[PDB]
Amino acid sequence: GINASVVNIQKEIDRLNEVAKNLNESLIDLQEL
Amino acid sequence: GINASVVNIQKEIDRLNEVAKNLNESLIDLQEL
Amino acid sequence: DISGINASVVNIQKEIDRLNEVAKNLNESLIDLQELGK
Amino acid sequence: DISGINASVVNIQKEIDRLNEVAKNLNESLIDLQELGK
Ligand SMILES: [Cl-]
Repeated sequence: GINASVVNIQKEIDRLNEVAKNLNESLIDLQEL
Repeated sequence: GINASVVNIQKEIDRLNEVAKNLNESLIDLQEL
Repeated sequence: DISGINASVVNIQKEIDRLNEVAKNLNESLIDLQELGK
Repeated sequence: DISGINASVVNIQKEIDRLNEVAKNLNESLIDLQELGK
């Protein structure tokens, strides 16, 4: 119930953290240019 | 160069759009509860 | 506690709205970089 | 146009900051839902 949504939202927070991390890696690539 | 970062950022925008879409699906699951 | 579910729906909705605004801005930066790129 | 790369770095940095703030808020909503959940 609520637990199904807790699992699904946790997955999305994990996905969102990957977005931020990977954008940061691109920022370093660009900062260097 | 810039093209490598354009590809990598596009991938992250695609990932971010999945975050928003999937959170919205969980919101519907919760709104219904 | 049912007030609780409604509160979290409203809260998460606000975050989705902010994610959508981020995605719009990132798409704009992508265009900016393409203009440098080609 | 080099000003251009720097501008996009600053712009994307602002968006990463906003994503990090979203993630913090979503983590808080996750805790709220867990409190309903268990
Ligand atoms: Cl993924």
